[PDB]
Amino acid sequence: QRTGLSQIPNRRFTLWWSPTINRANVYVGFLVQLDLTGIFLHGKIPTL
Amino acid sequence: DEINEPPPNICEQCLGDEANIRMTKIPQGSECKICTLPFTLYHFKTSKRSNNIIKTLICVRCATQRNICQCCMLDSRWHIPIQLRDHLISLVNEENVMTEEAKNDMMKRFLSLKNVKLGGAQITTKSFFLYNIDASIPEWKITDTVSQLLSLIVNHKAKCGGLRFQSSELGERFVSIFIIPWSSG
Amino acid sequence: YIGNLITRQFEGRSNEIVKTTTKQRLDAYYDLELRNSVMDDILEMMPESIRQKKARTILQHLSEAWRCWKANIPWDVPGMPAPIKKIIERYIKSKADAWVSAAHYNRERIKRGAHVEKTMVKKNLGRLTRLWIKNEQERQRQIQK
Amino acid sequence: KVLTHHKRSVRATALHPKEFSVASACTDDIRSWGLAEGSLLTNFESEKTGIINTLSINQDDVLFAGGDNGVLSFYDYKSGHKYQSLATREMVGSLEGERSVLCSTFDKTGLRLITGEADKSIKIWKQDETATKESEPGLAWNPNLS
Amino acid sequence: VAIKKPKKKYGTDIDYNEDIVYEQAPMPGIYDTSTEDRQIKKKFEQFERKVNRKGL
Amino acid sequence: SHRPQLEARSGAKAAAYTPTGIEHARLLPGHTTLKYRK
Amino acid sequence: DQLAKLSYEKTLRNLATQTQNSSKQDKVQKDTKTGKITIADDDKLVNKLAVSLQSESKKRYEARKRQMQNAKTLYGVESFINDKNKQFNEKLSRES
Amino acid sequence: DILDLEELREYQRRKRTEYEGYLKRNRLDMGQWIRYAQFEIEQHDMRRARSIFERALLVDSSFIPLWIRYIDAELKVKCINHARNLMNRAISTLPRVDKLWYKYLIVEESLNNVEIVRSLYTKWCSLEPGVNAWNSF
Amino acid sequence: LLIHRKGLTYLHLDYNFNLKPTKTLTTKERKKSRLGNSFHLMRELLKMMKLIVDTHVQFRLGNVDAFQLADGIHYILNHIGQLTGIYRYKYKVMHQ
Amino acid sequence: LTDQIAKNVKLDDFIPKRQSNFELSVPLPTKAEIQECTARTKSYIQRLVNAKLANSNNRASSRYVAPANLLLNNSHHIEVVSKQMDPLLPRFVGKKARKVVAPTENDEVVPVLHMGEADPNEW
RNA sequence: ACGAAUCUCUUUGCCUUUUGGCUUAGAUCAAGUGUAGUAUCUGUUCUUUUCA
RNA sequence: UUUUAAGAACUAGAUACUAACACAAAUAGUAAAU
Ligand SMILES: [Mg+2]
Ligand SMILES: [Zn+2]
Ligand SMILES: [Zn+2]
Repeated sequence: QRTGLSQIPNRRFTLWWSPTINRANVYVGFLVQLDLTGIFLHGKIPTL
Repeated sequence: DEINEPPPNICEQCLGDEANIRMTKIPQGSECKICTLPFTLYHFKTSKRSNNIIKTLICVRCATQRNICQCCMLDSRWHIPIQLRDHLISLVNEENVMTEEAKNDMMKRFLSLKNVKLGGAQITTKSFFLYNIDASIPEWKITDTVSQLLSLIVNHKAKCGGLRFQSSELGERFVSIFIIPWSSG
Repeated sequence: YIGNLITRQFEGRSNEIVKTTTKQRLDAYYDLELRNSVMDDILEMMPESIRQKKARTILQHLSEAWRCWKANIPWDVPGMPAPIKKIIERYIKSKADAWVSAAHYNRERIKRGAHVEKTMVKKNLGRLTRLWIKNEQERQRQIQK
Repeated sequence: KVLTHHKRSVRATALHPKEFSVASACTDDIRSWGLAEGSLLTNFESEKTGIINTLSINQDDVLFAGGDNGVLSFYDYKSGHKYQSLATREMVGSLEGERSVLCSTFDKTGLRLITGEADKSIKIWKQDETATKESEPGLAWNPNLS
Repeated sequence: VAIKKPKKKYGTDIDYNEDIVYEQAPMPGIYDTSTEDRQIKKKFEQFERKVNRKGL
Repeated sequence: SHRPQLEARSGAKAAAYTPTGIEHARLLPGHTTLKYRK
Repeated sequence: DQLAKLSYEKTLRNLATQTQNSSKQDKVQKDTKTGKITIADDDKLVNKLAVSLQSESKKRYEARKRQMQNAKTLYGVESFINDKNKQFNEKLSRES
Repeated sequence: DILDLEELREYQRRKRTEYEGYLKRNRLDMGQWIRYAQFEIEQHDMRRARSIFERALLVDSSFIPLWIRYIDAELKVKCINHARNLMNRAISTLPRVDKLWYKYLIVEESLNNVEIVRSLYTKWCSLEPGVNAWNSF
Repeated sequence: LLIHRKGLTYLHLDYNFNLKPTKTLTTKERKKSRLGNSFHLMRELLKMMKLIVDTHVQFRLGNVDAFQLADGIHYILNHIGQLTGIYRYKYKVMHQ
Repeated sequence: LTDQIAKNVKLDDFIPKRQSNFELSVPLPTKAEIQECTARTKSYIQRLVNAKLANSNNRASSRYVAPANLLLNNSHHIEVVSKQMDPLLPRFVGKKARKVVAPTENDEVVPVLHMGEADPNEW
């Protein structure tokens, strides 16, 4: 369970730079809109 | 290889009386209905023009131990079911000989391999109330007899023959272990 | 690829399926065959038949002897036939050199830093420190004698 | 055919390179056997020197047998007569248990012997030519009741 | 009401009570037992036939 | 239940079984050719 | 080996007391049909045999049982968590 | 405990499943084979007991105590001929063991049958056995 | 058929060969439903064919025009590194 | 009966045949013998191998390689004709992977014929 | 007189429910609180025979 | 032929184990931290 704790501080970051990390000049990735949203993700970034 | 090598074991009767026959060969066909393992299956139609196609339902390992035709499943030599032939053969002598076979699954599969053969093989309304009803006699036999000299409800619990007929014309013609009464209201 | 997938959807997977020695499941194997190959010899120094209990228990002497060898415990069993004890010492020397030899080889794989796994590092520090202490106590004793 | 005689594990064998038969060791008693019939043939005079790791036959009908006690034991093949024994000087820093013999073979000439040993080494044995009878003879043939 | 046979696990699962597990004919041999078998059957039918009534 | 084994599995137990027919990779033909010595 | 011999003797003399005691208190046929052989025997002496066996099983069984009682009640020295500590630990006492 | 046929039935099924689990994992552990045979006799069903022994031999035949108890299991039910054929298979399987020859003797002495013990010692001598065979003959 | 014959009835192939669970999965039903680099590789491959053959299907219907056709299927063969995801299964294909 | 009883074991099989005479002679077995046994074996193996290649599913492993019924007396003659599959459908409709246990059944015995004071000190 | 069988005890023998694997001892070794459920640790006072 | 539980009532809490229950609100069995 302790291992789990470490992650929570960590994610914030990958959102605070979302819009580079996810972006549409990406080399390769299979495009998927999220479920009921209007966001497209290029390839799997699980955290984000 | 060897699967082929013990060849088919087949009746010379049920096989059908034509001069020339063709039969297929399929190297892994069905499993046995018995030992539940594969073998080579052999079709054929009896006669050429037939609608119906004989198949072979069993091993040649399994049809040997019991000694029977793979199509028929009668004895090879006597054309008779196992549960008969080894029953007669039980009788003379006195008591022996039945073949205890294989519940479960790999009991029968296992038991297939060992070569011991098996006992059989070893060797080879007007209501009419008519009473007195005999214990062993069926209705088929009754109305059998009636139609044979010229329609029924029997109760074998109470040994009371209940009976009805279409027209009393069959009243005369009926009459013209039996309790008679011509009974109706 | 698919040809298999569908023969397995009809004919079921295979029951035996041996398997192979490999990177991960190595030691267990090495061990396992070692033990077996003591039990031959020790079964043939005994006069006749008496086996099962005598056997198992003698193997327990094996392990105990090894983990003595590591800890550098001199290991004298109070009373027990000389030849048997010979056998155990013979093997445990053999396993010993398997161990030390692997400790060198791996250390000199890490110093280059060429694809040594994670735990392999931590382990190999274990095998080292052990060896280093043995050298130590040796060096002292001979400084006595 | 089975040949059941030996008493515990049968640990080694070899084929006579001519005679068409096979020496089968055992633990402590080293028999031969004929093929075709699976006869018995002979029984080599061997007290318990075993554990026999190996046999090697030869072109001259020498027989070799390696012990784990560290003793080489040569025989005649025909007979059973054991005509030489040798403690194999184990090694420099070894452990008395590490004297043993884990394999053997003869080169194709029949005159040179090669064996491995649990002390991490190979040894090669040579057939000494002086011999004849001069003062050759070995243990001198007093066949006993097996 | 009859008692359950506890299901199956692996499709080939064996019910040991039903049939002789793996049946070893003791042997043939020279001395022709064959009559002893009748005293056997008589004793086994005898035993089981008892327990049904008296209840062990 | 961690136990030192006392045994090994007879190959025979396997041998009775019926086959499967899965196709491995390492069985695909390679080196179809023998070589003889003079 | 020697034990099997000795036991053979013991049951010899015991058998002798059976027969003689039975005096104090008072063929081979073949089938040309099948190679089975047929010997003819009394229902007597089979029962004495079986009974003797049963009683041996009894008396030995009871020697071992009383030995359970006595042996497990007596020794009270070494530590014991359970039965098997007493058992095994008495094996370690058997050692020296 | 037991009431009628049906309860006895369940009491058997349960035992057999259990044991033959434990024999399924250890082919060895002879004691287990023995005890399971013994239970099988206490159920007054021999046929199964015969088998269970036989299997127990197919695993190991050099283990005499099983031979012996698969004799006494035949004798204590007062069935002899089985306990004869078994003896031919015994000494023929292991002639070098005395205990089998002696036991087969005693089986023939308590039956008083001499013709046997004559021809019997004729064999057990014909193999040039050792001092004790002649001495006892 | 292959799916429904493994008794996975809660996976759906839409018409474009995406594979979607319809019902949040019990973990067991995940493990039972991981599918192979085969089945996935092949689904992707079909996807590619469907894509191209579609664009033609359109043009025949008269909804496009022969230039936009040619450009289309060009676009497809170049942007496969996006439109599908075959590079998950053979990663080798990252040469093409 | 003396033969019936112990029938199998017999003393001539304990007794070594080169004790009497050394030099008893045992021939290694000729030439046009080993070129027979070699023949009937080699053929038998080629039948094995050629089966197991022509079983399986490399359609291209097969590249690496009769009326046959008189039934009864043949009475009705016969011809035995394989039926070409439907190459899509499985071949070996009955094949499967199951598990069997076999009776190890034999007729004959193998007399095992071999040859506690000071030793239990040692061991 | 001695021999034998039976019961009982003792000693020896037999081992009877009589330690079943491997890796870095396989690694790590105390930092809480509220309520609640269960386990179970003390004392006090009175009293020691039977039939329809 | 078996067989003796010292009997009954009162009372309190003290050491324990535990519980995805409760202190801008969120963690789990490949990896853990100056
Ligand atoms: Mg884990
Ligand atoms: Zn069958
Ligand atoms: Zn027919």
